[PDB]
Amino acid sequence: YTPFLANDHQHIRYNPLQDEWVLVSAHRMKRPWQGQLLKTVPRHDPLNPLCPGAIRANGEVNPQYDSTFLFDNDFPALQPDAPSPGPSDHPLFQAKSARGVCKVMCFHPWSDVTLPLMSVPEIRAVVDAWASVTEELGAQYPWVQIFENKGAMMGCSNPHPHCQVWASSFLPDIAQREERSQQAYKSQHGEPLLMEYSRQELLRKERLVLTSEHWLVLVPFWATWPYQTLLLPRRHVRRLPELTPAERDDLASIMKKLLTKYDNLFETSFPYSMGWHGAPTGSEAGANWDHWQLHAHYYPPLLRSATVRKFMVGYEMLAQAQRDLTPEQAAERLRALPEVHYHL
Amino acid sequence: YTPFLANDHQHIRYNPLQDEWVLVSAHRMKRPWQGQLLKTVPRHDPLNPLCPGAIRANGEVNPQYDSTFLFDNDFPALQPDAPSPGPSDHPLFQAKSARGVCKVMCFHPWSDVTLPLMSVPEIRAVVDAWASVTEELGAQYPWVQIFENKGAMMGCSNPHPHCQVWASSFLPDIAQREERSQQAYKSQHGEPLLMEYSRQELLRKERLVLTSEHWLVLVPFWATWPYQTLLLPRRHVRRLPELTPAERDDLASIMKKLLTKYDNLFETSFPYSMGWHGAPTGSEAGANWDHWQLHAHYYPPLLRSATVRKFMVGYEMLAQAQRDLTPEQAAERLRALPEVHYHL
Ligand SMILES: *P(=O)(O)OC[C@H]1O[C@@H](N2CCC(=O)NC2=O)[C@H](O)[C@@H]1O
Ligand SMILES: *P(=O)(O)OC[C@H]1O[C@@H](N2CCC(=O)NC2=O)[C@H](O)[C@@H]1O
Ligand SMILES: [Zn+2]
Ligand SMILES: [Zn+2]
Repeated sequence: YTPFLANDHQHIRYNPLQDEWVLVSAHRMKRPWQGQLLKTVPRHDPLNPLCPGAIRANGEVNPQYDSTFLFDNDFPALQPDAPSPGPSDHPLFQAKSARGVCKVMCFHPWSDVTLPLMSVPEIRAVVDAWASVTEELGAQYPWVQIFENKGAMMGCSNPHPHCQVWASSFLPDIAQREERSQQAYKSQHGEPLLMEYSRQELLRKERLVLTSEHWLVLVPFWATWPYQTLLLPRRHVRRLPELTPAERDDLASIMKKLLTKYDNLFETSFPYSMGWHGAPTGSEAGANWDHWQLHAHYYPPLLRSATVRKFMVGYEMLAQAQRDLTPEQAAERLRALPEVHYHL
Repeated sequence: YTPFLANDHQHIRYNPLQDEWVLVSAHRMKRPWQGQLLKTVPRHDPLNPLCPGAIRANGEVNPQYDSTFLFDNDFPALQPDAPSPGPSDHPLFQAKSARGVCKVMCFHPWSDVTLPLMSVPEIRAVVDAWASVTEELGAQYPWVQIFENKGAMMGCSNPHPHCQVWASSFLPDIAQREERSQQAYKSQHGEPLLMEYSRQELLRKERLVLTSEHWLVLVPFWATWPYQTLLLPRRHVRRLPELTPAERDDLASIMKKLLTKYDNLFETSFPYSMGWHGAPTGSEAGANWDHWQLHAHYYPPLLRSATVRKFMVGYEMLAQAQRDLTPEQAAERLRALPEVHYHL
């Protein structure tokens, strides 16, 4: 193999998983006309409705929980209402009925911890809870979407460590795109798309970030956010509950290392959105889904410092995604960072 | 016809132009844990490289221009380099060579004006310049993308009134999606997609914002940003240079009214990204493009006030777009706003 060189002022790269192209402008500079107060988080606040013992907006009191805690969102985007007909059927005005369940999942009872500061056993409890909620809601819904939205820069105003889980009657757009691409690849090549992608990136080396006995982390060839990563198991695994105890402990360990590297990059608590994608569940869960491979995406906004971010606007809203930093530059910088968390 | 009622806690709506679905959660509330210095802009600053008479980063001096001014971006995402082979051809590592031209276009020589504060003749000069650059760059490139990125909230640090123009050797992803959908609709129905959409929204009324002799503005059925609009001509028109003098004056007038309504909504200078989509140009410009209809999109982030915005993150990055405010609520509020600009 040969490295992918930065020998042009612009080229385009393909995302085969979601079927889109990215414009890459290597070595492009910036000369902005003008440039672009963190109060300490108490360990317990009785007025924070994610804390043990606190009152929520529906009037219920949280228990004195030990590790994770799951509850129904009091302001939910989806609710388990009775089936009903589709409210509109004209070619240009198409609408369908929908239903679902939205949960909040606290990671830990203390508000002043984040995942990279938690111990490996504390993170294993999070992994076990992710598997449990996927089993439970997947019995009734074809798509269960676990996601974490971390930091004020992502619009998250409550600093307590947590994620959300939205299960839906419909397969969302991105899940449909990943179903189509993975199915077509397996029919043509006889192997799952992301198993072959893992094999090739291990041989090419230059986009790897971390490797462990059971997992790897890399910056995808087609990444759109500056320090975006992809996390996936080395074994062929369709859904999160299939992970063995050893695979779950190793996932907790490699997540701790990745998220500590992310905090060390600009010596700040690193914001992002992330989530998990696995084979659809629901009434067709027993069908053939061998084309699927479980994986997680991380989409972080920071670009050059704790204050200098990427804005996905303008040409990226009217035409297609664009980046300056190459994926090979990003991965090189991430590999070099220590796994010991910085201290002020 | 009958209004589209807000009678459920959730449903999904289809975008037939870009082929995607949106989750709509009518009447959903928010209870955030915590909540979410504008210096005066001088009319002329010799150190602002968009002003008449100022020195730019390449050392050249801007002329004393009268209305619009066009120049090559000194930090360009695309450059007109010599054709070259594609740097990679494996199924999972696909890349193609690319080339193009990036311009900056100042709207006016004074830095302390924005479009809604400009006169109708001043805005007509902008329309004429948009037509001219589309003709000129479309002779060599199949896609010319005009876009305006307005406001610090969109990452624009230079407050001088301006847009950008990026012409590319490739057809970008969104243009390919709109080519596919418009072509399929015309083959099946015998009329252009957006001409039929205009006809139906004029009959249904409830998503209209402004109507004039030659144009209309509406909130699309499938809109994703809170006060998103679509602007298009009433006549079937494939590309911007085809607009007649009367159509160009009327475009200047209706843009002034829309952007003044937008500023009046939260009594602030309203941020957004916008741009124009028309039939592809370049070497195939003479082929049959009757399925196309010229149009512009506006994508603004503000939701409830000058400080409270929508974040397209989390579930929207991992699954699909989601909104609380309905398109019918948004359009109703926009219709009621005065066309006289507010004053502090
Ligand atoms: P993260 O910030 O991603 O999610 C926290 C969620 O908690 C919901 N809340 C807040 C307050 C309350 O009393 N009940 C509740 O469910 C909030 O809407 C966020 O989605
Ligand atoms: P808007 O803020 O959308 O675009 C302004 C563009 O101007 C470019 N500049 C800035 C300074 C300079 O000396 N030359 C130049 O081309 C800047 O990169 C923005 O894209
Ligand atoms: Zn995925
Ligand atoms: Zn369009």
